[PDB]
Amino acid sequence: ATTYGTSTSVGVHNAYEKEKYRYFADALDSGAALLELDLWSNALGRSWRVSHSNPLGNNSNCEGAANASELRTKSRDQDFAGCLSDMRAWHDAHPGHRPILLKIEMKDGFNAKGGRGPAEFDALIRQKLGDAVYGPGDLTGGHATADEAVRAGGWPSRADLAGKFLFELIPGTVEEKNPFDKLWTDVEYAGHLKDLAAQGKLAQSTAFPAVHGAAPGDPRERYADPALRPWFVVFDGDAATYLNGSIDTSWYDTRHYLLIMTDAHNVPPVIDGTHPTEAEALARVRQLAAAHASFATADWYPLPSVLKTVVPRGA
Ligand SMILES: [Cl-]
Repeated sequence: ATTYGTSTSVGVHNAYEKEKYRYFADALDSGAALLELDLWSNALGRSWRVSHSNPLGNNSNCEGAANASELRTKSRDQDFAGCLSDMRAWHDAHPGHRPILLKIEMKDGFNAKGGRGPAEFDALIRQKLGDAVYGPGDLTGGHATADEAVRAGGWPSRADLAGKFLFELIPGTVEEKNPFDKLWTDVEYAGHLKDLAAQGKLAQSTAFPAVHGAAPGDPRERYADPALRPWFVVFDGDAATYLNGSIDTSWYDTRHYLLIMTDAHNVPPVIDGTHPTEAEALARVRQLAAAHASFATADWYPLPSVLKTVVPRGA
């Protein structure tokens, strides 16, 4: 049987977009293993916005359903709390559902000073999803760090993660463009986990920060503070880059780290990001699995059968 660390599965980028999925419920029902959401924390006023582009209100397929009977009924363009409500409603209506990873790009990083930092992020997810989350506290157990835990014992079996949501955080594109040196999402959230762990409060955490940007060796060497490094057990980078010869991807599989490969369609020879043939997409997923991906992501909403695919990771 596979574990969350020994399988390869498929994700949909920007799954909150109405053009892909009329309602977020449709994204949840797609069978995809990974659904990506773009969040903004530094817009004015309350709420985490959900939007591809600079937000004006929100632009999303989330409806803030109160229960499953309300799915596919309400006005959309709801915020992050709205998406989380859809998830809870859908969750309750699908006992034992496949585990789903919500990949969160914090477009503009966190906004601690405005009440939208790591702690508030966790608190909101706890409020909306409660026991349905498998977070760093769950993986880490009695171990000193997430890294120690995952290397020694790996992830639970996929069967055991039935009915669970997981969260991945990456830094955002706007964040990468800041002329100043405000801490990025990755270091900020990893530091939050480190501080929680030191305080004996890792249980209240809700998300795994990822190292974003494919790189050779141990990508966590990019962080000057070695104390932050063992809180990163997820890595997220360009598929073609991972396959270009410069990176030993077996390293991730050996250590049971999750490896998300983005723009899976751009691996040569390129295939369509949205409407490839089923055969093309499946071959691509198998290729990336052999290359030790945990997830292959693209825009393949027209191919739910492919989105549902789960195969052995590596060999
Ligand atoms: Cl594992």
